Amino acid sequence: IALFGALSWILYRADGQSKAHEWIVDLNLNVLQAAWLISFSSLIPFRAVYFAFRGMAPATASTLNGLKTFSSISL
Amino acid sequence: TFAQRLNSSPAFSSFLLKREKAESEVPPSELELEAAQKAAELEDPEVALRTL
Amino acid sequence: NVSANFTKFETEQLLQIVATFDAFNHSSVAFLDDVADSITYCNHYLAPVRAGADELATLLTYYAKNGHERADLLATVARGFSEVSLGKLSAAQRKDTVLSALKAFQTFGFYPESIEAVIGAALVSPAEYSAEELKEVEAVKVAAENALGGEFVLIQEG
Amino acid sequence: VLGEVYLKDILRTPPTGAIPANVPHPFQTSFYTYATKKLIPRHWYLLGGFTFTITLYGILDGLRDSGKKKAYDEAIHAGKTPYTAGGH
Amino acid sequence: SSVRDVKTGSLPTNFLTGVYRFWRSQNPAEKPHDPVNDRLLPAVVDASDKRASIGTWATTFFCTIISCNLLGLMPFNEAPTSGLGFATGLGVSVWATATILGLSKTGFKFPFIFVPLETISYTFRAVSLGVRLWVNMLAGHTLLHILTGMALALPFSLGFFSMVPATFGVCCLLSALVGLEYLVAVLQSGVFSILSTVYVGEFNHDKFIGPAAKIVK
Amino acid sequence: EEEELWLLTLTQQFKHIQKHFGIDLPHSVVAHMDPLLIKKIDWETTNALEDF
Amino acid sequence: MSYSAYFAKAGFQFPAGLSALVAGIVALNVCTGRPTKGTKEISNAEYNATPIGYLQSPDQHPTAFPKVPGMKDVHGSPHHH
Amino acid sequence: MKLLPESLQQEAATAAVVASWVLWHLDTQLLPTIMREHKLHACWAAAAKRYNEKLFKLNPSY
Amino acid sequence: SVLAASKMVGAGCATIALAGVGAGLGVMFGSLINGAARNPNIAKQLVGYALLGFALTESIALFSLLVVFLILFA
Amino acid sequence: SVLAASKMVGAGCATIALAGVGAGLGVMFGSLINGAARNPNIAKQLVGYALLGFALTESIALFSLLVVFLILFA
Amino acid sequence: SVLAASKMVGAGCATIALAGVGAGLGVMFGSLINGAARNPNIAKQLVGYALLGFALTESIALFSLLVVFLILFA
Amino acid sequence: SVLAASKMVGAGCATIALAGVGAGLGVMFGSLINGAARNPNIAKQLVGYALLGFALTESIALFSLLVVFLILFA
Amino acid sequence: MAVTSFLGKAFEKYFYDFSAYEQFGLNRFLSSKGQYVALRHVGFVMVGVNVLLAANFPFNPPFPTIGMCPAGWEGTWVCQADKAKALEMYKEWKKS
Ligand SMILES: [Zn+2]
Repeated sequence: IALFGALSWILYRADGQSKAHEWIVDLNLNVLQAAWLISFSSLIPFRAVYFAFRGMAPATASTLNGLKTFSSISL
Repeated sequence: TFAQRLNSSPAFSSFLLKREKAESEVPPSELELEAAQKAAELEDPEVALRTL
Repeated sequence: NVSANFTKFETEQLLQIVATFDAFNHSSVAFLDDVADSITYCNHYLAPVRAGADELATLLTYYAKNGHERADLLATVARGFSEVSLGKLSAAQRKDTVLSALKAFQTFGFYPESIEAVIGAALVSPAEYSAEELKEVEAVKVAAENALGGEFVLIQEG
Repeated sequence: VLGEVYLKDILRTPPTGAIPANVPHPFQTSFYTYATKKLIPRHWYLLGGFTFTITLYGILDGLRDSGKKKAYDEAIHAGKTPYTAGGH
Repeated sequence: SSVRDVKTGSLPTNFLTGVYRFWRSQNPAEKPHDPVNDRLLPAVVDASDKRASIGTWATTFFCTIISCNLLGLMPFNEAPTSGLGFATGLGVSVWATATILGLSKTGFKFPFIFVPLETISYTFRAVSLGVRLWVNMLAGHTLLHILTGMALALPFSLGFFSMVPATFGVCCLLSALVGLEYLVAVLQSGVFSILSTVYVGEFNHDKFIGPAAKIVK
Repeated sequence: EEEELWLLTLTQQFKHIQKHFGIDLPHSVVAHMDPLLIKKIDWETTNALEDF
Repeated sequence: MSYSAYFAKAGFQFPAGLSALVAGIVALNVCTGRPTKGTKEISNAEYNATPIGYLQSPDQHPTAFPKVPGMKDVHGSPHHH
Repeated sequence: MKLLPESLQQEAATAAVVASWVLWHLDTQLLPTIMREHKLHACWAAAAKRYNEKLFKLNPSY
Repeated sequence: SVLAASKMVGAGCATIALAGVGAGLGVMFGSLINGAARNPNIAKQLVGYALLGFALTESIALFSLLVVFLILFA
Repeated sequence: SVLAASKMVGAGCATIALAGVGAGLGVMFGSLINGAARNPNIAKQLVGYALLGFALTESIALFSLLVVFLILFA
Repeated sequence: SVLAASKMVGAGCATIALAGVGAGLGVMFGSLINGAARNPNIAKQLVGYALLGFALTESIALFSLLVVFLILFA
Repeated sequence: SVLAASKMVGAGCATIALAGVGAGLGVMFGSLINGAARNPNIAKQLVGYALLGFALTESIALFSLLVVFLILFA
Repeated sequence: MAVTSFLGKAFEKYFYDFSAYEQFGLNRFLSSKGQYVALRHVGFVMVGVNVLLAANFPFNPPFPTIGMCPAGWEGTWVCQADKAKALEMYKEWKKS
């Protein structure tokens, strides 16, 4: 449903962009935006971005500091 | 190790992180590597009973 | 049912249940321990803060009438008594709640740091209190002064 | 000994049989609990702001429609076309 | 009636945790005079009850505005924010939220010629908060459309594969413009939510019902 | 072994949580293992104390 | 081991209340009260009287990839005052 | 190019619907999950010392 | 078409304010460089102020451009 | 006619007064960055003055914009 | 006729906004030089700030160009 | 023709924008001299930044000259 | 047998393994990889605008020409500035 709705939205928006008055600059704006979506796949350091987002949350920034072994031992 | 567990996580199976390894961002310490080796050695419970 | 799955019950539900069980004289030892365990350990420690001091005073008089002493539950439901929760009440209801809470705290011999917000609620406005009720409040006030380790003053606006 | 009945709903081990269902929050369960517990007591200022902006923009649409209908009325009373036809 | 399962430590959970903690940190709670303990805990809880949820509101506005602003940069797509009614409705909504909070603090009472001048100076926040973000989104799309036409004209009147350096230069300029539009999308979402936090934090202040009676030692 | 079940279940539950937490632990396994902690956490989100 | 296969089991899933969002946006775009942009509410006798091409205005049917800016697909109502 | 839309109230109501859905989804679906992870980690990190001292005092194994 | 002629003249005279807002914005960003050079330990704080400052400064440009739109396409 | 033409011309001339307002906002926020780099421990307090200064500068922009609509829509 | 003439006049008058953004960029890059002289150990970082400032200042510059191309061609 | 006459006036008004470019350029080069005087050891490096800043400011001048072209010969 | 599995694996092999910065040996002509990414970005834009313009042409452009034609249509029906005149000239050009 998501892929077919995205394709139907892309086709409907490209159709309406074709019907529009400045149609060729619409279809070239699509190229100018797809170029940046291409270049973001090449530029962004996704491992460093992943670990930066891991540092954004305190639940993933540190290890769990909780129960220690010497307290809950049972001899 | 924590880096090996991150490599086996779903997040490093996703498309933008297929070829990445978590050791390259933060490598495990010498204590963490020797403790992973020690825990793999103690995963046999009979070996843990004999060692203790 | 309450004693079977006491961990599932929330504090507001237990306060309504204990109010009904206090209207009648119905109590077991196991039911009292399970309600106190559920309010103390199984529930959030700020759940008496969202309660309203009349419900907590009903629970305190319930445990005082049945003689069940649980100092952890007393330290939990003493948190709900403050200037805020007693200020939410009307004047007659605040007088009744202060008398019930002070009588229960004197019965248990337990004087927390938050008893003074009860005692102050009787001493900021002592016009509604009779002479024997003021003697009761002053008895609990002297007892709390001896337990907490100092003398009881009122704080003004500044 | 300390049996398993003391640990019944307090403390559990990691699952060996199957992974259970996720326990819902009370807000995920019902919209009534979200609406009466958090949406109205906490976010009624934001809802009043949205109500004010929709009311105000309805007022502005009313003013625009009144001005447009006035221009249309004097245009058809003057005998001229209110709208330019254009070229197709 | 069954909810979905969530992995702990997912990237959207971590991103939204950082974003929420940011917009919550914009309006910090005041330290009381007394030390915080069980005597002071209902005062702290009631102080949190009287404080408006500007962290949730600012996270809401940040997420919706950065989503629409980044929708403007996907292909075959314009931003909803570049519409006048959308962005200025969000702006008037934040201004009315701050005003409704401040009015409810003063007992629902509306507020020596300094008072109409300060009234106009405060009322212009409703215009400025929406017109800034809406104008920035509208200007960026309009600038790209005008710039794209000039770039299209260069290879339309100089051959498709006959003028390489000037077409390369003007497409470098257009590509740098779209990168600037990415930066402006992120920046204007952050700016809208920061000004939202300061406008509502003007009225977030309330009375701390502390202890009226105490044991002194 | 009078109380070894309670100590050992605390050790095992925290070892599983700490082993899997930021990496791949589902929320359902957490709410299974510690249901009362999830209940006390849900009380804060319910009563608008999620930033307490 | 790990819970990776457990999360790979569940497919793509929408945000939890997205149907309410799409329902609200669609109900705002179709329940307007005013007629559709370009069209005019005419009488039923006039609607049954005119043919299809005369009822369609040329401004509402622009050419898909127009060679000249302003080309319209249909030419409506040559019979006019 | 027109500045004003066909209805300002329709666009304002669209903005209100989108932002109110983001508010409900944030408060209902996102913030419970976020606070489950965050408050688990934060409760353990805040109670590690008191918890281990209390459990050390309860433990008769030493 | 003297009205449309004055519309073009009025919009071209209307965008003079972008000069003053650009001079001010360059002053503010040069001071951001200066303040980062004085005290870089709080530099990531200062950039935030700079963005906020740029924010409000940018608004004076947009109230210019809005008038241009109110001259051109109203 | 010529009157509405002059309304467009005078509105474009009247919104030139936002140039110095943008320049002054830039100078003020640049000074805010410099003063926060100079004394960060009072930095939040300085931001208050900045907002206060902002609230007394953009009013001048209001006195331009109130004229502009008075040239346009009156 | 008159409209194309006023389009030339207005597109010329809209260009003078580029003067103030040139002055602002010059002030910002001169402050980059001063801050690089005062603290070279963070100098590369300051260049990044300059480029960031450049980007935002260029937006105002491009805004002026927008009106030129909204008058000259549109 | 009045079109070519207005092209002359519009090209003059577009040429006015070179003033602030020259002013910011002079400010940047004066700050180059001042930063080399405060710190000569890195001075050639500062000249690099100066040329960098110069080039970016020339972009604005380029844009202004572009507009003169689009008034004069288009 | 499945289509989306092969599509995912093929796009992975094209995204990660296939690199025309080393396959064509572009490290001699270009300095670094980021320079290649910038030039491939601008080359993508150039090829896209030329494919669009080249795709459907000859047409009267809605974008403002700077007084320059395609060198084969001085005043036919492509360089016309008035749009209705260009439309009727397109009609008498389409009848041919
Ligand atoms: Zn567009």
